[PDB]
Amino acid sequence: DLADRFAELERRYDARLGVYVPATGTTAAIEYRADERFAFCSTFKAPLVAAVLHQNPLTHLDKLITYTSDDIRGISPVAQQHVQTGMTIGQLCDAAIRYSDGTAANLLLADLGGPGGGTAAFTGYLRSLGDTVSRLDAPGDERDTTTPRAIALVLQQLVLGNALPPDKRALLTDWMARNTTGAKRIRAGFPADWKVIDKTGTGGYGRANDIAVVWSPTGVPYVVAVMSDRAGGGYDAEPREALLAEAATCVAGVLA
Repeated sequence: DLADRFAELERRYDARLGVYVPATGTTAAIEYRADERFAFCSTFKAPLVAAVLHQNPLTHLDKLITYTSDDIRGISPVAQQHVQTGMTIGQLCDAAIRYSDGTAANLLLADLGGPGGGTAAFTGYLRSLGDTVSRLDAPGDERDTTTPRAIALVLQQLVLGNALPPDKRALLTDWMARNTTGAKRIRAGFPADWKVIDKTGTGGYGRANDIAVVWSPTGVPYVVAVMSDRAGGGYDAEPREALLAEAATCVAGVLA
């Protein structure tokens, strides 16, 4: 009957929706198109930060990166302000997550190094976490795609599991906790007394994603990955944040 609710959302919003909530001691898994591929959009920036954290000592965060106008990618709300001054790796991580800053992500990819401007490094990092599905590359094409299951299991490991040592884990978690882009997505579907940390993605073809870790009022954590597109409507199909909020509401109803 929950499957029917998500299918109803697909009909109303004229969209493809993907959900995955890993099973825990207290709840069953929630899965809907959990093994179909969706575009990462900017959701890749959360594991990107994890990769950079994982492969470097903590002192690396203090490395100043200088860059030019030619390195600017997308809106870059933070990096647009620091062409003259540069930004530390830690500032870039912050901006990449909290503002989905595209220049920051570009530079963190470069910091990983390797072929494809760091995309091979990124993908290889995911492989190390047991994700054999996702890929980041240099509408239906498989480039730059993940699955709701794949990304949710990655996020679980990063935030709640032991993929990262405690100090690095806490940095990633805090940046996600202070995200500025996610108020109308998973956050909007969960009651106020639930804690939410998250990272968004948005694109053409009506693409809208949100990956989150939520905590019940009792302090019990769950991982929620919601992904959507409207590729049938072409490049100019509007992304629907409300779809993600309503999917999130269904999830919150199960977890309550």
